[PDB]
Parts: sequence; C-alpha cells; structure tokens
Amino acid sequence: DLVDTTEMYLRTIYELEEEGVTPLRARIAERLEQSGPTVSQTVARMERDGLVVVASDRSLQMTPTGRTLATAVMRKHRLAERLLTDIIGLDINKVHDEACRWEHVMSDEVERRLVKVLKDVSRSPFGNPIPGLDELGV
Amino acid sequence: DLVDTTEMYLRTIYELEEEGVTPLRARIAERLEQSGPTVSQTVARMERDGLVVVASDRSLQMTPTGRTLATAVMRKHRLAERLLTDIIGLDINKVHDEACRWEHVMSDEVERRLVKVLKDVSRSPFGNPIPGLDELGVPGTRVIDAATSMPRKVRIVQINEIFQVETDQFTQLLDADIRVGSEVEIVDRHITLSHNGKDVELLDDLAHTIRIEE
Repeated sequence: DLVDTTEMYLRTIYELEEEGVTPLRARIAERLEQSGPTVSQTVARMERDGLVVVASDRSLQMTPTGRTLATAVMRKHRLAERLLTDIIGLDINKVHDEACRWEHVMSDEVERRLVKVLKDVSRSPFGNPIPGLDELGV
Repeated sequence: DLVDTTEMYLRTIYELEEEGVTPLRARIAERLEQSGPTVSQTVARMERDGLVVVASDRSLQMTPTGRTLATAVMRKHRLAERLLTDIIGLDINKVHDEACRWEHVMSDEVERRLVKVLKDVSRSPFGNPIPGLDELGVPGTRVIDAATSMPRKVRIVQINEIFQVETDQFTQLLDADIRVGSEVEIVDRHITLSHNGKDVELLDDLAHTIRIEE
C-alpha cells in the first residue's frame, strides 16, 4: 500500500538515525529485507512526494515534512506498544510486530486518548522516547 | 491490499446477513462505496479462493471457510470497538471507522487478551453480539503448530488417544502427569512436552493430534 509502505520507510529511516546509523538505501533494504531496486523505487516515489531526498553523498535526508510524518508514525507506533504492554498485556515478545501494524491504523484522536489513559508516555517499553507528543496536542 | 479487501468484503456480507439484508452485489458495492464491476472482479477472486459462491438468486453465499473468516474479522472488529469505547475512550462517533481498520491488524493473541481484560465481551457498543469467541479459545492448537523454538507453558486441551495407532508413549505421558488441563512447557527442538519435571519428546503423530490451548 503506497501510504503504508511509505510510513514504514520513514519509520525505518527514523530508527536508523535513532540508532546512530546512517540512513543508506542499502541499510534500509537490508533492514527491510527488501531488494535494492525496490527500495530505490520507493525512495524515488518518496522524493517525488517531497518526503525524502537522497543527499549528494547518497545518504537519505528526511525533508521537514517527511520528518513530521516519520515522527507521528513512530509516535503512534510507540503509544501502540504502551497500550499493548500496559493495558492489553500482550506477550512482550509480540508487542513490536503488532505495533508495526497498528502504527498505520491508529488515529490521532486515539493517540490523545491513550496519552490520557496511560500512566506514562515518556518512553516505549523498549527504552526509546515517544516523539511528537507536543505536535499531537498532548 | 487483497487480504484486507477480502476481509472487508466478507465482514460486509456478514453485516448485511445480520441486518437481514440479502447479500447482493449492488448492496455490497453501495455499502463499500466501490463500483459494481470492482465488486464482481473481487467476488470472482473470492470464488476462486473458495470463500464465496454467487447463488441461484445471485446473492453471495459464503462457503464455510468464508464464513469462518468473516466471523473472525467481525470478532476482531467488535473486540476493537470494546477496546476503543471501554478502555481507550474514543469518541463513539469515530469508533466504527477506527474499528474498520483495526479488524485487519489485530492478532488472535490481542483478542484473547482483550477478552481477558474487557469487562463484557458479549456485545459491541452498537448492539450486535461479538461472534467467534468459542473458536478463538475463550479445540486448542495442534502442538506441532503451537510449538515454537522457545519454550512456553500451555494447557493440554486434548490428547486424542482414540486416533493414535502408536501407543508406545501413553504411559510416558501418564508418568509425566501430562493429561487434560496439564500445563506443559512445550518448545520446538522435535516437540518436547515437559511437565512434572519430566519431558516427553513427542513423535510426529502425537505432535499433530495433541492440542495445547491458551
């Protein structure tokens, strides 16, 4: 799905950065288990949508808009993990794969509610901080 | 997404049926907003997938497999609405739309957990009863499928001795106090049922028939 695939690329780029890794199409591919030509295809579309630009040095620089989108996806992704662990009680070993799906289907309104019903929305069960809370309106 | 499409298609046939409406292509198309041709192409696919049959009267008859999937999708859907209203507190005006998306991504594991965590899972906030609960668990899963590379505790639901030819391991299981209800820590390294401190390395036949639920 065009949009969902894009959100996964933006979230992946975000994570790499977060790990201190350089967003390189080959690493994105390797992390996504996808073929180079496929990631190229997708990153091309993404550029045409003004979400990313392959910097002259061939690294992937998220435009301001792409970054805002990548952040909201991660935000949802991480509120989702909190819902799963904190409330639903899902096996911790499944929280991330599930969250990888829900991040595409969760709405802003649900996010705000979760922010209001979860005891803490600072970090995810996995240690990384939950981004964009202020931009969400919570 | 083809998988998600079929699920939305099946859940809709399910809704009309429940509403007492005849599952007609024009009706479904209208409901899904999509056009009649698109629906025929998508119904054709399902028919080849053995999930639906365009009946005599031209209504859509879900095959058992179709209905089984339709029910599961509706279950996830209504379970999602309970999570959304009871726990999350999402505006009731936005619960249905949200649920139409979540039904495609909520795992069976999340469902069993919601069933445990929700106060009442008999009905959806909108009046209709939540289907497929029995087939969700709250029988069991064939040990061979439930067996993962990492151990975990599971409650025996059925051993199925009546179907066994090879009975050499019957006592082995009895000494290991592994019987109905017995929480045996299983794993896949073949499947080894561990309980009462003992371990029972099952054989293909036993592994397929013994069902451990959750």
